[PDB]
Amino acid sequence: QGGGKETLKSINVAIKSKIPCVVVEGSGRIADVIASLVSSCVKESLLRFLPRTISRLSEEETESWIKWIKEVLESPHLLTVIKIEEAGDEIVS
Amino acid sequence: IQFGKYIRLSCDTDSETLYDLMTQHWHLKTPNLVISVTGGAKNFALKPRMRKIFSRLIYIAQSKGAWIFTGGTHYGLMKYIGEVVRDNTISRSNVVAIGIAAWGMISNRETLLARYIMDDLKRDPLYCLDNNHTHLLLTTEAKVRTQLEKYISERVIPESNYGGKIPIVCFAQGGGKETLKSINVAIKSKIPCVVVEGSGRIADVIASLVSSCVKESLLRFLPRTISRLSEEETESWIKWIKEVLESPHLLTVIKIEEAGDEIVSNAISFALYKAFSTNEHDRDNWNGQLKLLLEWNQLDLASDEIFTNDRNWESADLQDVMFTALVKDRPKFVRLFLENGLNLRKFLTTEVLRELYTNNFSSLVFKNLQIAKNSYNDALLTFVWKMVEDFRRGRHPLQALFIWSVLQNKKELSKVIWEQTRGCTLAALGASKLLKSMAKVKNDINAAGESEELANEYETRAVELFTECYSNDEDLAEQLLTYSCEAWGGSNCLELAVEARDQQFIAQPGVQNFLSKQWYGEISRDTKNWKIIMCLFFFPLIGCGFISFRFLYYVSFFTSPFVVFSWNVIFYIAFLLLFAYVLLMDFQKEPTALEIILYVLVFVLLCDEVRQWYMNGSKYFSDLWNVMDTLAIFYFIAGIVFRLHSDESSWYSGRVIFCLDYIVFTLRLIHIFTVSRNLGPKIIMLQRMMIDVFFFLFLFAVWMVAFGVARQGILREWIFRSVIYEPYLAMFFPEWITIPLVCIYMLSTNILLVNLLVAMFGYTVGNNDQVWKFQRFFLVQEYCSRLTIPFPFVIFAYIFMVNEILAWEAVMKENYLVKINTKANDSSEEMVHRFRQLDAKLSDLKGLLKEISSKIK
Amino acid sequence: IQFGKYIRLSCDTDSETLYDLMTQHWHLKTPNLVISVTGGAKNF
Ligand SMILES: CC(C)CCC[C@@H](C)[C@H]1CC[C@H]2[C@@H]3CC=C4C[C@@H](OC(=O)CCC(=O)O)CC[C@]4(C)[C@H]3CC[C@]12C
Ligand SMILES: FC(F)(F)c1ccccc1-c1cc(C(F)(F)F)c2[nH]c(C3=NOC4(CCCCC4)C3)nc2c1
Ligand SMILES: CCCCCCCCCCC
Ligand SMILES: CCCCCCCCCCC
Ligand code: NA
Ligand code: NA
Repeated sequence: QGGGKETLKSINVAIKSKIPCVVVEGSGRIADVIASLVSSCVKESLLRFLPRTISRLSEEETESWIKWIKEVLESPHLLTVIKIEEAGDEIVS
Repeated sequence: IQFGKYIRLSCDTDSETLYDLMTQHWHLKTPNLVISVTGGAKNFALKPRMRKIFSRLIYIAQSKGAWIFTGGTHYGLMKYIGEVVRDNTISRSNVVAIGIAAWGMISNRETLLARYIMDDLKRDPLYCLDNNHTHLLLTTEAKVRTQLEKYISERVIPESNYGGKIPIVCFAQGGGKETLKSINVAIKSKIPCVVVEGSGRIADVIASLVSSCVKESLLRFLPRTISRLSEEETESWIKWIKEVLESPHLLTVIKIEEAGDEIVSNAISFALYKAFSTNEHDRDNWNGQLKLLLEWNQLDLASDEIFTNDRNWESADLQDVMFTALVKDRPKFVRLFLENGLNLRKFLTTEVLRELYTNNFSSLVFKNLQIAKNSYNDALLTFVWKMVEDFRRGRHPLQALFIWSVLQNKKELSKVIWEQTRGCTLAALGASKLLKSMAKVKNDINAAGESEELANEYETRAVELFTECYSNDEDLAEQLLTYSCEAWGGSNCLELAVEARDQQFIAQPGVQNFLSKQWYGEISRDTKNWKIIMCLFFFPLIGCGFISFRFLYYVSFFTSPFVVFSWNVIFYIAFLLLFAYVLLMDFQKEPTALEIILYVLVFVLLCDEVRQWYMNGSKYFSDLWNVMDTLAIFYFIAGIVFRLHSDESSWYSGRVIFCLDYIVFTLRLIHIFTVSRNLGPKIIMLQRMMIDVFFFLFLFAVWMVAFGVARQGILREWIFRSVIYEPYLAMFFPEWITIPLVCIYMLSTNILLVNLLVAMFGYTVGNNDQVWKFQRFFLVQEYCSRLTIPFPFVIFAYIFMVNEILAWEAVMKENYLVKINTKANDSSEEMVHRFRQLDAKLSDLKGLLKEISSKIK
Repeated sequence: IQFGKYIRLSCDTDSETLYDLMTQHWHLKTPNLVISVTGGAKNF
């Protein structure tokens, strides 16, 4: 859950090195740009949830971020979302 | 002016000292300034919805201290706006309603307390001035107004809560060219924001747009307007609406779907937020947007747009933002600042607390403390009134803030700080004890009526938290009961629930099981009753495998309060059989050695009870049967000194005093039997019926005295020995007087009979499992406090006298706080979030139907 | 450590006996293993 380059990098090394599964949530910056995707329309949703992040890191680093989200949607089975609609228990289990 | 101030003006007035007229020779400045635009419309559909929107607006204007610029005429809205202003000054929740009129359109004129005539509002097109506006400045009017609002929007204040900028908002509803012109001069000259509504003509043509499709909607809401004004003026109207949609951020709509409160304060604060945000000289400023969204109650806008992890605060700068979140009573924002990080113990320094009890403690509540401390005093109130006076004359800091919120009846602010306290089932009872002391103060029924319910909310919070605590570990929750609190008030949760008469905390099965653990002592329950009694008469049955104590077994048996009480009843009967054997067979002339035994057996009955003249407070003397025990022992000792007198008239009278003392020693045994059997739901029926028969026997004795005066006055210091005694011994000429004498007895009976029947039935009138279980807990607690050692060996103890649970209770609070909110899903069962969750899904269908007509045309 | 265990390590550590450190001289093995990722965000 939540944003930052470091949590978006660690989902990649989770899915792509070997293949253990990943659970994401419905609140955060990087957590919701991968929850919205379940192109540059990646970057369209990316400045929806974290617009004040793109103003600092480079465009040669903005290209890697759209690249990074491309290697988590290659394996859509290793992604489970905890949508905000589940307003109860059972939801983590 | 007298139907109020007046100033004549032409349109080209001056250079900004008109505002300095309003603030130097006149009233105070402004943290807000609403303007209203409706024109001189004599017709106004004053719906009850429109009544709420423009009564909340005047309520907001006094909640912030605003001016209201309106046309100062007596028509419709601007007449109603004046009436809510005089309603607000009458209700006294001041507000300034400055009227802006033409001076060429008014009806009458008086130039110099001027008199104005509100004669009648006929067919003459001249306008009548309004009577309820506090100030009046006199379409001639729409430049001197618009230049003033274009002055004060730029007037930089040194206070500067909204970038300085004296917050302007334009409140617009209804139709006409004049209200559509004034929105333009609002948005385009300088840029103060505009709020529109969902009812009106011009109000809805701008509410529909959030081309000639402008004119399509324009004849939807005002078709009979276009038939009069020119097409060279219809072109300007579509032009005019084009300069309000160039700035779509300075427009907030009050949609008809918002069928509740918050809606005027939501719209003004959202319009003031965009004019702060879209200025962009403030988008880097997270702090000015916070205090703006905290002065108003916009919790959701502060959570979504200030705490995002895109802005980077780091929660140590949030100190003065938290102090104003406390003193303005913003309970949702003190919760938001702790959720996003704030060490509340670090923030609460001792000079912050004395800043809170001096400046921010209300003088009315502090007045009711003196009526509470001096009139209904307790051990907690003497602590708290001292604790208030220590701060006002200038360590558990989280409970100093919690007492501050609880004293002022801040209902939702105190429940935010209660979840931060360490001993929180004790702070809930300590609040319930404190608030029930303030609810005793009859200086104000409304203040005492809400401290009474806040006490019942904190008693229920202590019930549900301890039921959570007892269900997880019994042995840990019972340590939490007797926690000596490090001077919360110097009390347990168990003491503080029984001073407060907190019957719901005491009737709960965790507390009632703790007392049954206390009364059985180290002897377990589930053994049997007769299994313990047969170990009293048989000493070696304790060491046998016969009870279940969960030598050291013998001292744990004979110090349990069940055994000590059963011994003190068995020994009391053996005292009464010895007192009957001495009084009949013995008692010759000298104090026989068996009677010397009785002289020390009442002395150990005496020293046990002057021991109960400690823990005393003169509570013991209002028990109505415990005063019989001293007067049974004092009557015994008076019967001793009449034995040692050697006179046969005094020795025999010494026996008579002993024989009459045998009954009150047996009446005490009968009283012990009647309370221990009726321990159970009849202990409320008992001891209320027992004081009811003491009143009836008092009224029977008053009648028996008056029957003696009628008896002795009919017949022939002697009177006291004959007017009192002989009427009882009598229950052991006719002139015509029987015409009232049976009517004496028909009136003597029916006032003693009714008092007897009131005694049988008066327990019924005036929860009865909680009313019982408090009293069953009350009575058993004093005996467990009454020196649990066998009676003849009480003197051998009397003359011989001469925070990991708080961490455990904290984790039980978090499990309890989740169980509140996960049970508030029946509140979320409604269609509040469920309504447009799927209208969002068809707006996605609208969002993909964007794609269809993009290329068919 | 006292404010708990501590081990100093550089990044190129060893061949999998770090896990065998955790299970032979140390606690029990795992029927599950959750990992959490939020970074050093001081704001949450
Ligand atoms: C012929 C004489 C000398 C021997 C008869 C023995 C009784 C006079 C004694 C032994 C058993 C005693 C009883 C043992 C158990 C009962 C019920 C017991 O019930 C409770 O504990 C109250 C419940 C509560 O406190 O919650 C209170 C004491 C009492 C009345 C005692 C009253 C006097 C008793 C009957
Ligand atoms: F029994 C009882 F009420 F059902 C009872 C039931 C359960 C727990 C305690 C009691 C109880 C209550 C009181 C009282 F509430 F009244 F204080 C008692 N008082 C005595 C006395 N023993 O010696 C004295 C008698 C002879 C003269 C000197 C004093 C007093 N025993 C009590 C037991
Ligand atoms: C409520 C149980 C009462 C049992 C009384 C037993 C009396 C035992 C007397 C032994 C001499
Ligand atoms: C003077 C006698 C009047 C009639 C007395 C009857 C009263 C009965 C009371 C029974 C409780
Ligand atoms: Na009578
Ligand atoms: Na009678």
